[PDB]
Amino acid sequence: YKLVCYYTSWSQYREGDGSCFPDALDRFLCTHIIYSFANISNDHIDTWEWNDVTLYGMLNTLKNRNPNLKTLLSVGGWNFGSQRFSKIASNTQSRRTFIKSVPPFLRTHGFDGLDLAWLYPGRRDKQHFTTLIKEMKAEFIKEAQPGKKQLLLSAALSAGKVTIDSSYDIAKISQHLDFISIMTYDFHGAWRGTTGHHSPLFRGQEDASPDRFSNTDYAVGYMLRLGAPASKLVMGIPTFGRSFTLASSETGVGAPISGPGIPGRFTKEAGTLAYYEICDFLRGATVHRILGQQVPYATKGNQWVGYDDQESVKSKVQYLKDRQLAGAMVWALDLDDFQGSFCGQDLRFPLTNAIKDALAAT
Amino acid sequence: YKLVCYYTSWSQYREGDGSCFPDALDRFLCTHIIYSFANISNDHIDTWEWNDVTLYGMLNTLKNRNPNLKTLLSVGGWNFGSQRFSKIASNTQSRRTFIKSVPPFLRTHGFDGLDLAWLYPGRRDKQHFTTLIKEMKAEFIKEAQPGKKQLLLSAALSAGKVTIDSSYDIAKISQHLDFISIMTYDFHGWRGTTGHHSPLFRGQEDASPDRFSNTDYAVGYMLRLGAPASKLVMGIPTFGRSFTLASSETGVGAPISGPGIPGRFTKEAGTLAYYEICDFLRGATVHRILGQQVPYATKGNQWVGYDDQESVKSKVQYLKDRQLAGAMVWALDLDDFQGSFCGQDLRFPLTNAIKDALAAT
Ligand SMILES: *[C@@H]1O[C@H](CO)[C@@H](O[C@@H]2O[C@H](CO)[C@@H](O)[C@H](O)[C@H]2NC(C)=O)[C@H](O)[C@H]1NC(C)=O
Ligand SMILES: *[C@@H]1O[C@H](CO)[C@@H](O[C@@H]2O[C@H](CO)[C@@H](O)[C@H](O)[C@H]2NC(C)=O)[C@H](O)[C@H]1NC(C)=O
Ligand SMILES: Clc1ccc(C[C@H]2CCCN2C2CCN(c3ccccn3)CC2)cc1
Ligand SMILES: Clc1ccc(C[C@H]2CCCN2C2CCN(c3ccccn3)CC2)cc1
Ligand SMILES: [Cl-]
Repeated sequence: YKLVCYYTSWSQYREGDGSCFPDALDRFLCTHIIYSFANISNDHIDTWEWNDVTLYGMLNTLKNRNPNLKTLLSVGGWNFGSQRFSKIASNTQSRRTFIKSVPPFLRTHGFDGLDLAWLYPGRRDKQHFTTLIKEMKAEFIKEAQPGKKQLLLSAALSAGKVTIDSSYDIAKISQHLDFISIMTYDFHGAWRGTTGHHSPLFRGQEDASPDRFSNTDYAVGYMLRLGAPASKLVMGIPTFGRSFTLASSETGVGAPISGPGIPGRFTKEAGTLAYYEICDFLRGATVHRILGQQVPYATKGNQWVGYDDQESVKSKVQYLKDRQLAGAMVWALDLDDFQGSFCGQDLRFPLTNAIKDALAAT
Repeated sequence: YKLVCYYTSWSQYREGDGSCFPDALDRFLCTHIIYSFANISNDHIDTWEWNDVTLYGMLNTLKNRNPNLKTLLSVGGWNFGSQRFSKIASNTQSRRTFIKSVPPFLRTHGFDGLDLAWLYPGRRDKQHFTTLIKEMKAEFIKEAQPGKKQLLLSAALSAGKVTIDSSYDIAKISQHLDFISIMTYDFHGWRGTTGHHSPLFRGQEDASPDRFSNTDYAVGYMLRLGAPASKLVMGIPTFGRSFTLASSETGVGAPISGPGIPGRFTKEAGTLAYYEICDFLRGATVHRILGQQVPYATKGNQWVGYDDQESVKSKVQYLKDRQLAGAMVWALDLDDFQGSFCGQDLRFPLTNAIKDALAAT
């Protein structure tokens, strides 16, 4: 089973124990670690952070004691110009030079492959996307033609029905990508102005949601339906939760909200919490397991957060193995309790270790 | 059969032949004409346009030479803060004041009843809605007790399953409403694609985003939920919803970049009055959607779904099969009231089609 785990470069900047560097990662924990994100410097694959070239090294020396560990470089992101991905994907010369430039970069900095993180291609850029991947795979074979171990190519694809419809030719692109990663989180299935879980496994209660689309189960099934082979499907499990400030006093799913949750001390972004911040939050909080969705939320005062714990990630890995998917994708390593200092037991990476155990178990 | 027809006061302001006043309304066309909309101010029902009293009189004059015609005043609309209506309905004092104020107002200005057009009650408002409808119906009963012709009470209810589930207690409120007008248009059925806003049936199954975005599902659902057929009036639009096409695909589900170009008179992107559509049909190609029994028109990069005489004949046939109370029309001023744009100088071609289709056997 594949275990694809993202590391974010900007996570190096968090205060105190929140600071995460590629040397703090377990080299046996994941099968695939994806550095995010690499930039586009006018049609060339460039670096993003000043010390990227350094952290690249910091990550890839983890391959010294583990050979089967494979690393990829994610180009794109969401704070990256989407139009600055389109205008570079629609001109033939631009695509040519970028594709030619990717393999020398990946070899210079010791990456095993490339991960496409375009969030998100429009309708006007759907077809181009396809051909992009088609050519991006092609050159790779050429680069590996002189008896070299060929580079990997992956794409992180949206899990919302509208976006998959408007941007992906899943059937065609599934033959050229080594694996696809379904971002089965950040769902917005809650009633307007009400609490809801951003990563439910199933729909759960029928009349407590507008659509049966905003959940992991439907997204995985739809992906399979549109031609993606399960052998190349990696299901995303979040090591973060989405939070709200309760407006009235109710605290169940569908309770009114006055806005996003209070920011975490380290991640500092309203409406989100890292799992270790959640473990802090759990002190004095009440945990409820949403019956139909197989995932927990925690409430405490006027705060409400939907997240994943060891139990729920075990359930998600079970759903994965049933569907005979390729494995699990984790966003992201630096959001798990990587230091082990928040969720007790002095144990590092509790969520990702639960995922790996559940994958290896029988 | 009831024929409920809405007149909108703001149509008085449209340019040229689009200007529509109540004296342009055929006094024999409909069985009920509802004036839209009335305001709520200081928890009293009140006028909205500066000349509402005059226009009330122009409308209620049509009863002199036609005693059988009834008129109602519609309170609400979509430019009325549902926040406000919620405050009035939940606050007991505001609610009682509004209720007490309605009958003297309707009597003073010559109306036969009230139409409730709260668009829309929230989840938290559903029960409030019921209470309102109940107590209002009681007040009328009290005001009419000494041998008076009781005021009517009606409501315009969404045809959207989600809205119906969160907002209305159909079985309770249909006990007190004299009729329910179900707004079977403006249907939201896949993003970025053309689609008919008032299809009769679901049509081709794999071309439908869902099962509930059509007239037939809404009618059957509100029947299922306890609304009697004898109290159900089915909405038929004299307008079309328009899109601007992104490609050479012109069928149902073709990609779009946004709402259609505004009409010359109605000046609202994504909508077109029926007489505007008649102007648009000149040089256009019309396709009847097989499964959905409604037409759409296309020309250049423009695509509009709407109703014509054939489709409203079919919709009337449906509602008669279902033994409903009749048809509701939004709106009189969007039909070709001048008779100039469509047909052969026939006034109200769509509404007259509906009326004749109701009259047949
Ligand atoms: C990522 O690459 C883009 C494209 O080269 C960079 O965007 C440029 O930013 C500079 C400074 O803000 C501007 O003067 C240029 O006009 C931008 N160029 C384009 C094409 O948009 C961006 O600086 C790079 N980001 C990082 C972190 O390296
Ligand atoms: C409908 O009635 C409401 C409620 O009184 C009116 O809202 C007020 O409008 C005045 C005039 O500008 C404002 O100064 C007040 O602040 C508004 N009050 C509230 C509570 O919103 C509204 O103007 C009336 N509309 C019409 C067309 O008569
Ligand atoms: Cl505490 C915290 C935790 C998480 C976030 C960011 C989340 C929430 C908003 C969007 N964001 C997701 C992350 C994964 N997304 C992916 C995944 C894989 C590949 C590419 N993009 C893109 C959107 C901020 C603060
Ligand atoms: Cl040319 C033109 C034609 C029609 C419109 C308005 C349509 C379209 C958007 C919403 N709107 C409907 C009409 C009927 N609606 C009703 C019906 C009955 C009772 C109460 N409200 C409320 C929503 C604008 C311009
Ligand atoms: Cl149902």
